[PDB]
Amino acid sequence: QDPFAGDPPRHPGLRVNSQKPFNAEPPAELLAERFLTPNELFFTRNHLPVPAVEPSSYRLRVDGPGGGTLSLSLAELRSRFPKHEVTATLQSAGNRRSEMSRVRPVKGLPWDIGAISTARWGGARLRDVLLHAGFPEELQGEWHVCFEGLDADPGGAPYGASIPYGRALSPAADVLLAYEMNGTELPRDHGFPVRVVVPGVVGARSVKWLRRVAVSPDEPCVDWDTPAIQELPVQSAVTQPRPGAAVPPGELTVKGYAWSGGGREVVRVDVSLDGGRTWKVARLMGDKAPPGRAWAWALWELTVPVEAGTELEIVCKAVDSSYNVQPDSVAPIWNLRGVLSTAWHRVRVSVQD
Amino acid sequence: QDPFAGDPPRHPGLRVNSQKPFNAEPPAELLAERFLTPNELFFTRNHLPVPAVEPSSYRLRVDGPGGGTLSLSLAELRSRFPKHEVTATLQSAGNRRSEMSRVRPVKGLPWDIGAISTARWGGARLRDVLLHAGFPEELQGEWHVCFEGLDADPGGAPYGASIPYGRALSPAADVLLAYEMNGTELPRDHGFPVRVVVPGVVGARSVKWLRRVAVSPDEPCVDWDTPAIQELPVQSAVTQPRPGAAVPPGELTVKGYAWSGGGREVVRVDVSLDGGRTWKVARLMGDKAPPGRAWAWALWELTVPVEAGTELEIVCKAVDSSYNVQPDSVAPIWNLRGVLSTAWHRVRVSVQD
Ligand SMILES: Nc1nc2c(c(=O)[nH]1)N[C@H]1C(S)=C(S)[C@@H](COP(=O)(O)O)O[C@H]1N2
Ligand SMILES: Nc1nc2c(c(=O)[nH]1)N[C@H]1C(S)=C(S)[C@@H](COP(=O)(O)O)O[C@H]1N2
Ligand code: MOM
Ligand code: MOM
Repeated sequence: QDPFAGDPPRHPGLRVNSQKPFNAEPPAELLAERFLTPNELFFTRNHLPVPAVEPSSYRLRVDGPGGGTLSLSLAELRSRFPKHEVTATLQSAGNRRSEMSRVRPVKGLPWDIGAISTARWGGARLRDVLLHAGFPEELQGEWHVCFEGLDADPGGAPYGASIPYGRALSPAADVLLAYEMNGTELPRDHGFPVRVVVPGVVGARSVKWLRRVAVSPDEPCVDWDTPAIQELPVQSAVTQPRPGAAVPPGELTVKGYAWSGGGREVVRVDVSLDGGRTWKVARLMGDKAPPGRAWAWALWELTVPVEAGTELEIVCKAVDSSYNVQPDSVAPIWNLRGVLSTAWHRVRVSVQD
Repeated sequence: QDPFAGDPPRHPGLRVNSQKPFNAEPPAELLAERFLTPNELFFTRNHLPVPAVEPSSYRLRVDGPGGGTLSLSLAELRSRFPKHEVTATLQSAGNRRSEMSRVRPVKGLPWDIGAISTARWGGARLRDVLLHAGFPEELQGEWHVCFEGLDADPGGAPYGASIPYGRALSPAADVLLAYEMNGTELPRDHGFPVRVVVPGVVGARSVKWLRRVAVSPDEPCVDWDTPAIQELPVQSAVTQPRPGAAVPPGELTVKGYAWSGGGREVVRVDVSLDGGRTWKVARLMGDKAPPGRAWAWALWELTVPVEAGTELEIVCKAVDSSYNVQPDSVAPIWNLRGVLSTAWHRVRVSVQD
């Protein structure tokens, strides 16, 4: 009777926004504690019940107008294409939706600051699979690559998303058919046995439980948005301390994350303790990625003296390697879907006497 | 842990398309057996958990630019406005979606032919409530009336829908704030204590568990579609016999329903037994409504001789009082959302030897 009966167990203490389907984020106090988010804490966004996949009979279908159909086993995907490792942060379009909900009610799961997580993904390059199928580096005209999941709507339509053909074929874009996550088998909640990972691009495009790759001209495989969000803008949030905390006087360590879409590196994080009147530069920690390939977040921290009996409004904002900035307030960027919530994050705390 | 824990019990033997949220239709064999669908069989379409409403503290808010705020109790809605009774058929936008799914996979609950049901609704006229609030018969410019339900998205947004101001204020449009269904209290699944009923218009606009009525100019209250389907076209379906049935030779009684949007009366139902090559006119049964106020379906039947050992393809189509017709096939009207499935219904049966 329960369509979600076969869903996997999860780590206790996740912040669960929806049980069926399962949508949850790590608690903020753990989010910035490790550069790579442990698989058990990695935020989970499921539209549907989690597919149960027998690994030996699993086949990935690859097709398209000038290709020729492949039916690839998991063994074949592991052995016939060189394995690549890409460290990439996935962020939901609705990350920080609850801050937008606070201004005016929205539609969608009220994610806090934790609909974002980072892993080292291992797999075959989509580029290598598509070239093997007979697709060329370049096609005359505008084309896309569509991905279908094994999870399907009751009406029949599988979860699907697409990316431009140029991104799918680019050596530098690092698009993976990932079968490995942080050194181990892809967990069920994260797309076992195979997912697409599209670095620098909204999480929605990294299709889990992959069943079909299809090449198609721009104008069947359907992207669920039926323009559509691809790259995301600059994002940052304070994960320590937490809203409403009472902190002891003396030194305070403020920590958080920052990230930008499209492989743009975070080059600076500014932190304020007085609601954005004065700023100090945070120390950044990251993987120092190649130019235009900064797929992973920067974790940041700043240790600052705080005075007994005062009130703090901690604010952070980031700048990327193309010198993009964040908007300063939520109200002007508000939208009914509560997506693209990237205004300066503000956290109010009191300093104890 | 379960957001649907407080949902009401339902009649067993409904065709359940979704348990949580609850979406179900009566079985086809019972659908056309009564002109008024029993409350327990009336199709149910819920987006969310069913609100639990204590009736004495319930208040309906009525507001808008040139109105002045009302807070109406259930007692007040029953006593201060003349009660009207309107027999109206509600039909889901996705009625007969499964036939569209068969052509090509769609998104949405795969309703069969039963996402349609008819009741005699009792309540206050929306027109009378709005006039009482100080709204005039006519407003200069384009305006709408928005309805919000007590059921809200996790992001905060209540279920909502709107109708043009002209329809809300028209004496002939029969828009009701209904507190009565087929002579009894509105059941929980059908909007207890108060729902809007918008006759002649897609079911989505008849907002259940009503909390707010708001008048607003065309360009806050949000219609969930964020043009939007209002009136529906001609519809018909065969409910007896059922697909795949083996019927005895001799006489066969074919039965079904027909309906058209906007208060347009069904004036004819044609029935074929040979896939649409030859047709006979069915006998119609209905409430013989006033011109332009045919809110309720027509039930139809035809008794025809059938020959032992033959194969039948039973088809029906209807014509309304404005001489609108149904399209003949699903493929040309197919759409990803699987709505407006109104092609000629075809049912294959075998005649026994
Ligand atoms: N097949 C499938 N792929 C999917 C989804 C889904 O529901 N089904 N959710 C998408 C969305 S909206 C997001 S944000 C990411 C989340 O990936 P994660 O659950 O591994 O964090 O998966 C994407 N890929
Ligand atoms: N508040 C509220 N009203 C609502 C809905 C809902 O989910 N919430 N569903 C709508 C839709 S899409 C339909 S088809 C009808 C169905 O009404 P019924 O469940 O009484 O048949 O209710 C409409 N009114
Ligand atoms: O819905 Mo996804 O981009 O979290
Ligand atoms: O979704 Mo409604 O018009 O059944």
